[PDB]
Amino acid sequence: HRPVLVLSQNTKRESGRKVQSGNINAAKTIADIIRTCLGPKSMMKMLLDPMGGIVMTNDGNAILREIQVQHPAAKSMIEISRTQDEEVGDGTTSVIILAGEMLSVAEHFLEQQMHPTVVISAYRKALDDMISTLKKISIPVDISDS
Amino acid sequence: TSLGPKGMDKMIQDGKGDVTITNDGATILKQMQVLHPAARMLVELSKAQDIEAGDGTTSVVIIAGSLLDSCTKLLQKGIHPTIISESFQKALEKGIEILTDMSRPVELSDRETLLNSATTSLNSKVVSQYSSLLSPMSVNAVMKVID
Amino acid sequence: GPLSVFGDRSTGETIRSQNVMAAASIANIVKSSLGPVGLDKMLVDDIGDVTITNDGATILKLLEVEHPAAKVLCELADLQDKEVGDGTTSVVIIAAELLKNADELVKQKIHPTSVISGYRLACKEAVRYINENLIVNTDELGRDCLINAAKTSMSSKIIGINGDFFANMVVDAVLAIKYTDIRGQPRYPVNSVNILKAHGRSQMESMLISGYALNCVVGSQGMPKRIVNAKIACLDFSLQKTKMKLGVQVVITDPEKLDQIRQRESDITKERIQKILATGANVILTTGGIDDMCLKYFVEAGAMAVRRVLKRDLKRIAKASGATILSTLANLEGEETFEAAMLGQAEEVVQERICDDELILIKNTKARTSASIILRGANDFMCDEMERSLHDALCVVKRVLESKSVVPGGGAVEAALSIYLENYATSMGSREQLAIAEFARSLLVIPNTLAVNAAQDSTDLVAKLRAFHNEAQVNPERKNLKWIGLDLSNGKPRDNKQAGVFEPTIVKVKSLKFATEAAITILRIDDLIKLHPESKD
Amino acid sequence: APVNIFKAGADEERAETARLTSFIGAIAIGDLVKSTLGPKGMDKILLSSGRDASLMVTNDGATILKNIGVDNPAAKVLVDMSRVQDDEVGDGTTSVTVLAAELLREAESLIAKKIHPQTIIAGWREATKAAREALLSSAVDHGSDEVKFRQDLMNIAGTTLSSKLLTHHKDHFTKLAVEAVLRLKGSGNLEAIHIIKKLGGSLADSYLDEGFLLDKKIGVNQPKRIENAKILIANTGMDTDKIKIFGSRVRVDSTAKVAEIEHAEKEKMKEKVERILKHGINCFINRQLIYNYPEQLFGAAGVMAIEHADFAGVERLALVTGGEIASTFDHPELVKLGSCKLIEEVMIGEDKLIHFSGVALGEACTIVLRGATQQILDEAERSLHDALCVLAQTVKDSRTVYGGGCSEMLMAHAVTQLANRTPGKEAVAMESYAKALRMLPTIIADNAGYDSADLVAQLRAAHSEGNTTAGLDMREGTIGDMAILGITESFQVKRQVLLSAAEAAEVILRVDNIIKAAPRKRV
Amino acid sequence: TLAFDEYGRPFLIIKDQDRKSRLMGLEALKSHIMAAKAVANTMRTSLGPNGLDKMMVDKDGDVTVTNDGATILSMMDVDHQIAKLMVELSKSQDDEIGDGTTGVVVLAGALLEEAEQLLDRGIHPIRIADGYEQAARVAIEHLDKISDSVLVDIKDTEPLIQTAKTTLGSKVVNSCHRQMAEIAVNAVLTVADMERRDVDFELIKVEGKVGGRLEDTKLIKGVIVDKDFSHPQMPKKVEDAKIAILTCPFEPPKPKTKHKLDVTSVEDYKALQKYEKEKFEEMIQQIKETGANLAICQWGFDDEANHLLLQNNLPAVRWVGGPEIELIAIATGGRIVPRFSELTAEKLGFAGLVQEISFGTTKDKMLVIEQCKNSRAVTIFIRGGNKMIIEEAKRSLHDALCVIRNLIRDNRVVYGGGAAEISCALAVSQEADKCPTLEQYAMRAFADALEVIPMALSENSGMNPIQTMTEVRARQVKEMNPALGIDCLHKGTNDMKQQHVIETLIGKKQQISLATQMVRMILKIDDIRKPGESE
Ligand SMILES: Nc1ncnc2c1ncn2[C@@H]1O[C@H](COP(=O)(O)OP(=O)(O)O)[C@@H](O)[C@H]1O
Ligand SMILES: Nc1ncnc2c1ncn2[C@@H]1O[C@H](COP(=O)(O)OP(=O)(O)O)[C@@H](O)[C@H]1O
Ligand SMILES: Nc1ncnc2c1ncn2[C@@H]1O[C@H](COP(=O)(O)OP(=O)(O)O)[C@@H](O)[C@H]1O
Ligand SMILES: Nc1ncnc2c1ncn2[C@@H]1O[C@H](COP(=O)(O)OP(=O)(O)O)[C@@H](O)[C@H]1O
Ligand SMILES: Nc1ncnc2c1ncn2[C@@H]1O[C@H](COP(=O)(O)OP(=O)(O)O)[C@@H](O)[C@H]1O
Ligand SMILES: [Mg+2]
Ligand SMILES: [Mg+2]
Ligand SMILES: [Mg+2]
Repeated sequence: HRPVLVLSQNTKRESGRKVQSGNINAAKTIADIIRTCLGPKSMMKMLLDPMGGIVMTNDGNAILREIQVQHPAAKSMIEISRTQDEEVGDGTTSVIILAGEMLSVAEHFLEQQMHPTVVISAYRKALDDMISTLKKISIPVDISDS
Repeated sequence: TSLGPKGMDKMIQDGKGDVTITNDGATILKQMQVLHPAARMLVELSKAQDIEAGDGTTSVVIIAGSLLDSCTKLLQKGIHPTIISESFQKALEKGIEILTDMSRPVELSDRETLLNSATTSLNSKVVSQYSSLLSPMSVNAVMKVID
Repeated sequence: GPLSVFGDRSTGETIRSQNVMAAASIANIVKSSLGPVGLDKMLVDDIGDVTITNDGATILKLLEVEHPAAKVLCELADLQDKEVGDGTTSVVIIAAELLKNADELVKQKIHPTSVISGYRLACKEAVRYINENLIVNTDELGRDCLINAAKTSMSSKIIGINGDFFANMVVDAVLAIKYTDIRGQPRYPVNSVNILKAHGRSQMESMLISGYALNCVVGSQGMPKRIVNAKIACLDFSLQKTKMKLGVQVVITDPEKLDQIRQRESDITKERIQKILATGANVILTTGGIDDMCLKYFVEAGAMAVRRVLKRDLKRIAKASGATILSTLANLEGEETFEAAMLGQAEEVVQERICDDELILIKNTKARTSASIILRGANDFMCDEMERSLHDALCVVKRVLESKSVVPGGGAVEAALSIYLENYATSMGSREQLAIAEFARSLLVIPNTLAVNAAQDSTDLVAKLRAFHNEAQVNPERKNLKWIGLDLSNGKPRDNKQAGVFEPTIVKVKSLKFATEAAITILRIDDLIKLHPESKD
Repeated sequence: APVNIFKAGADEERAETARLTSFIGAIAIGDLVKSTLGPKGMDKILLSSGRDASLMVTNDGATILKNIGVDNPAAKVLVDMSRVQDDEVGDGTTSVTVLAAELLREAESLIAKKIHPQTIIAGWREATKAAREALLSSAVDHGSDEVKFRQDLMNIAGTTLSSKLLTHHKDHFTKLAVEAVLRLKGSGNLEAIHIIKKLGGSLADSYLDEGFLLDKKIGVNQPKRIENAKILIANTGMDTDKIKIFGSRVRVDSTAKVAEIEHAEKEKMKEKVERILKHGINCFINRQLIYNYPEQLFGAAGVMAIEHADFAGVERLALVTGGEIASTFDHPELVKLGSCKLIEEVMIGEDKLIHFSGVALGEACTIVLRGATQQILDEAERSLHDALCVLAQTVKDSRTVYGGGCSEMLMAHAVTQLANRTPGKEAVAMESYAKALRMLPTIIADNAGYDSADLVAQLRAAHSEGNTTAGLDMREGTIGDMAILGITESFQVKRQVLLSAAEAAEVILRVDNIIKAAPRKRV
Repeated sequence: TLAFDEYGRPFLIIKDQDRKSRLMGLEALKSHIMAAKAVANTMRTSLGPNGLDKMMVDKDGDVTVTNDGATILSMMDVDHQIAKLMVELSKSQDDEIGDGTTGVVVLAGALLEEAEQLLDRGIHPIRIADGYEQAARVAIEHLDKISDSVLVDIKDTEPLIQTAKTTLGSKVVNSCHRQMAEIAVNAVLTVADMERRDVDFELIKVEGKVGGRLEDTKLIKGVIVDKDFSHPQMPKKVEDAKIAILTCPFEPPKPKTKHKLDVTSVEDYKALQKYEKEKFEEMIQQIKETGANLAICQWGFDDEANHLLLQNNLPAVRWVGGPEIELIAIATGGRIVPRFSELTAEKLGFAGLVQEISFGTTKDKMLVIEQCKNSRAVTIFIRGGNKMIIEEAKRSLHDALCVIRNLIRDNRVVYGGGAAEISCALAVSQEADKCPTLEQYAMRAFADALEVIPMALSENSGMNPIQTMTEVRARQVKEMNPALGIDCLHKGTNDMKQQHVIETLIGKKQQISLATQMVRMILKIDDIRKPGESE
């Protein structure tokens, strides 16, 4: 049994439009899971654990931590909700829907033969203008009042 | 194809996974691990050239590979192998007297003679483009430690 | 008859064609991650770990290879990090295209030793031409040279913003760790900058901590976590109970002498902790271990004690704060002296909030004013990318401040060497002129890859690129077209002198020396013998 | 060819295992049938692994080698050599196998002596030419004085049957073998002597029938014995003829015409039998089968009808009665009828056989072999077949030589006398030819248990100075005169032992390469 | 890399390329020489009169001991395409000439062995092949120097017997070296057409039967068939045979189409009996009216027709083969008659002693035709001690029948025993210096390979190769070159003209021509595309 003269054995290679438009559909899939858990008319989602327990919740962080995915771009969205859970309290479900929608409109420009660095350079200019808008519409709070 | 200044190196990848590039004839035959019992004696022939001379390793296999190749027609002429062994010694004892007439007596104090000798052995290796530095460093590393 | 080896033997042009496809298998991977229009990749392991990176060293180190000609190009990228530090996608593409053009020569029955000797005449002439066609040293541009060279390295990575936020933090970090040496050597050790990662706010909230940022906790929750005007006591010995060695045993013959030996294991221990604390020391850093009995003496006296710190982190604090790394008792048969005049100094030691972890910061250290950078990203995949991109950016400003010489980036060096070596091959070229002529075409793959990844015109933009560099060498009318590069956002040749696209000199000198030397070793595999794996005997 | 072998499943050898496998495979054949040579040698019993094994004991060397199935390539030459010896002379198949094996055993002794194998072939061709003149000059002819030729024929049958199972039956089986060929009075067809084997009784109860025996007993309502009859045989179809017109049907319009055709068919079958009885016969033998419609016609006329005897049964009846086959009955004046005295039926072993007692011009015999088991009858049939074939050729070639080791020492003396008049290159190969000829009386002497080292030494000393008729006496264990004891063999039998063994040893000694191909369905 | 691209795609060119074998290299020419030298070293020991035979075993277990080079290479199971071309080389010599099938394989292996050392010196393989054509042309023109024969096929059969003794001297028929050599001479001259110089081997029937000895092989002028007298009381000896050859079976005439003859009344069924009764009396009387006393029939006999042969004293045989009766009508001068009505006295054959001979205890009874009248068909009856010595004698005597056929095609001879190979080796060495421009080394490799055939005769005869060849070759340069070779017992002097070692010119002319062209097709090949396993 002679070995086959190969290079980089037992690994995969994938490039082109199947990775740019492939990571969008993995981000749209997670955003459709917790889409019914944002408003006040939301519903609980009963989950099952490998230990035998049951997690019945509607919080966006506790749902995504109980999901084991195999897609690499789907593993990035779970760590986003873990970051929002440690920084603030109620900043979970809103980021996963918003990052799925900002990538939903980003898939449209990738079909128009536009480079992805042009969309990111427009995203960073748009990110610097969203911070300045919230600071103008804010309101000071009297923390001494109960 | 690994002899002379226009020769190319060989790379032997062993079963462990330590592949090395080698051009010297002693280092090639020790890594090939030939299973034939008559070919393993040619591996030890290049080993003793590395011990005695050090710069005769690929050429001792070309000679011994051709002296046996010349015995292919000799054994098909009814010549006994003991007669070939007697005549190979008579050609060997006459062969040293021919090489002695071509030899020129030199002295170790002449640095230009020792420099051209070390540059010849580097022309067959990968450092033939680095013979302007390694060949002066090979002479100065020897002639300062020999007294 | 044939060779009786138990392995496999392949001669001729079979291995001469396999080594080129082995080198092109690596170059076609990293060709999509070169330049400001380059894009990152995904490195997924079998256990499930995902690594998003675009550096040429991190990709090829984690990627498994089998071919012996493939391990040469993978180990070539590892040498670029230690020697230069950002030059580690461009070396792999040049060294593989050096084998692709030399394969076309050996198929024309040209001997490879003439190609090896022809490459050495073109590699030494490329270093000679780049050292006589530099623009200026670091005196005319000043601080604008360090910022523009930093932004060129970040353009291929995640921190390539249009602003100068990440560019100013790198220049202010290298300039704060200027360590002088003997014979006039202003060394800049970039490994002393502690680069930390934390999944927090956006990239615009990356703090530049002037001092040091220790990645440890206080331990006991009864110590003051903020000490103003602190005195750091750097020491490396475990503050635990006094355990006897192997050669010493306790063999008691009297039961009345039992309890005095048991109390002596804590009295000798607390005797060290009272003489290092009565000298005004408030912060104690320990690489060993402080057990729960010794933590009481810091809560009672109001001192901070940090246990189990790294040995590489203690040397960066004691050198920057003037502290002395003490391992035991010393100073000429003294019982307990501690040399209290050799304590460290600090303005403020404060444990801040780093998004649900504890991080200790030291402010300005009062002796050397070191610097540490705390990075802020969205997830852990961005923080591993921001750490690799910042470490490659620290190596760029290190080589510019050490070797005060910069070259124009964006394919301006490879365009000038593509035309000077064609005229160099015509003067002294008799039989090795075809190897020097193919050395110029192999260098043209660096501006060719910038046009492919930008989805711009390929055979017209590079043809317009070398049109300006040809007139700068054959028309001596002071055209000053030696700094003509590529504008990948517009698709036209621009001047890299005014645009601020600067690269260090040794990011291309050491790149052309390592790629030419690696192309010689793979050019001498005309015979290859592969033995069978010896595993089960 | 072993180095860098370019064969798929085939193997070969050149000058190392070629002569090694040829000398091992040929000596083991000769050492197998070595114990069956001589008047005191034992016999073998041949058996298979199963599936109707059909055990057949034989002492003759041809029947042993034709059933063993040797896998050795060079051993099949000696197997085929003994097959021709049984088909040509019918005797000496064991003697030609040991002699061809002793030549290659002496040729194996010339391996270490570094003798060229072509020198041994040229040395044995001159040795075989000297051995032909020893048998030709010592052959005893017999022309007239027939009372000495019939005594000489009993010495031939007494020598052949002494090396078989019929040891203590030479007073009877010699007369059964001499008188069987003596009643032929012509060519040795070797098929008129029909041997019938019946169980029950001893071998001394066997006899030679004065007439002829047959099976397929006489009809249903026909007479069993007719005195002074005229035997007419036939080879024609009796009923359901379908006479020689392929593609002829009976296409009629009514069933009353079918009854007229089938009555016309039986009238032509009746008219055919009426043409047979116009010869004036009393017995009828048909090679084909006789159905019921002509059987009633022979029974009504008082005529016998023997139906479907054999294909070769009508040939023996034509030689024992003196008639003809007569397959067409249209000329009674041109058909010669047989002659007999009694066609009574005898019972041999609870089986009724038709005895043709008292036949005229009886050039055919019937040997009624009776034995204890079927294994004895199968051995005594081959033992009688090895005796009748030599006497059928002794009447054609009356030259006889003195057997019992006397002929082999005469052949070995002529080679040794010419081995001393040759140079030393071929003289060593001629001495090995004479030593193998002396092995043939050595195998006979050692099979009885005698001192074979001294008896052959006494034969070599006797033939060196006179004594051309001195041989080995196996009765007492000494050296006696072969003309007095009456131990003679035929000249053509002893010539074919010498000549075929010298030609077969020439083929195997000239082989330096055995290239066997890949066999089919062997994995 | 193989089976994969640099972009990660699978790289499949041909189907099942993983189980393929491809060699271009420098060992592809080396693998052809080492495969051809082992065939030449096998056939080297079976050359000359001291050549030892080989034992061949078939797939069915049958063993045939062969010495001729045509049957040795044909009965091998060699699955090597280079050695398969050596099988067709020995087959092409047997089909054209049929004498040097052993020597044409040793010569082809000698040209490839000398080309191995020429390949290491840097010479192109086609340049060696172009040098062998310029060297073999000298060997053809030098072989036509001394060539003469005085054969007249009347009384000067002495050059014809000595030519056949050279072919039969290497086989196992050396015991009948004078007897069997005269059989093959007279068998050709009685059947050959000297006006067209054409010999037909269909007229020479070679039959064999076990029994007797090798000295009992006789040349029977006529035919030898298996006699099948349907009547056991038929006379087994005819003194003067008027042979009536017919091809119609002794039966009522059956048509070739479907008939279905209808019988209606009893008068039609009685007409069926009288039709066949008069038909068997008509087919018997029409032979007796021609004066015939012997009949040959291809098909079977009826039982009613068998007794009518004995009443009319007309012996007849039954079930003779196709080409067997074709040989009877030429040996007896008769004509083969389709029907019985076309029989006449002019279509009868004439023969003398027609009898059957029983061989020992068997029941064959073959036909022996002693006397004839100007027959153009003979039959050789080979006898022996076993079937190994008969099937070899059928192959040995067929080589003796071919060398007499080659003398009628071309009446020029040479002298064998290595005498023609040494003389041709001196002609290439003399023209190698006129001129030694490019093909000097290729012509000297041809002359060194032509000396392998005479030095193989010195090896098989127990002599020394380089000692005996140096003595014979030096004597042809010091004087005018005679017919100087070697022998086994050496016959005193080494003169081939005195030892009567005579070979045909066109036999050795095709040995050099076929071995050179087969070397050119195995030197002009630089790739092997053989598959791997069987399934
Ligand atoms: N009474 C209400 N009327 C309208 N919108 C509401 C009301 N209560 C909650 N929401 C919206 O529901 C969203 C819930 O977000 P949530 O999933 O809690 O974020 P996180 O996952 O970060 O905790 C908020 O963004 C808020 O705007
Ligand atoms: N400049 C040169 N010109 C021509 N031939 C050279 C030159 N330099 C080296 N050589 C040849 O290259 C060969 C190298 O042999 P080498 O492999 O070193 O032998 P060994 O294996 O015994 O050391 C020498 O025999 C020498 O003749
Ligand atoms: N603003 C720019 N305009 C044109 N080219 C640029 C710009 N910024 C970077 N580049 C090019 O992108 C390339 C990035 O190379 P890089 O992958 O960082 O090399 P290494 O892997 O050795 O760090 C540089 O060679 C440089 O010429
Ligand atoms: N009465 C006898 N005295 C001496 N020798 C005898 C006597 N009878 C038989 N022999 C020997 O026994 C041998 C038997 O040989 P046998 O096996 O019959 O040969 P084959 O098998 O060829 O017929 C004969 O060679 C003969 O010489
Ligand atoms: N009496 C002899 N003396 C010397 N050589 C002989 C003698 N008889 C035959 N030879 C040689 O033996 C060789 C036998 O060749 P052979 O094998 O018959 O060729 P092929 O196989 O073509 O028939 C001939 O070339 C011939 O030169
Ligand atoms: Mg050297
Ligand atoms: Mg007998
Ligand atoms: Mg011949």
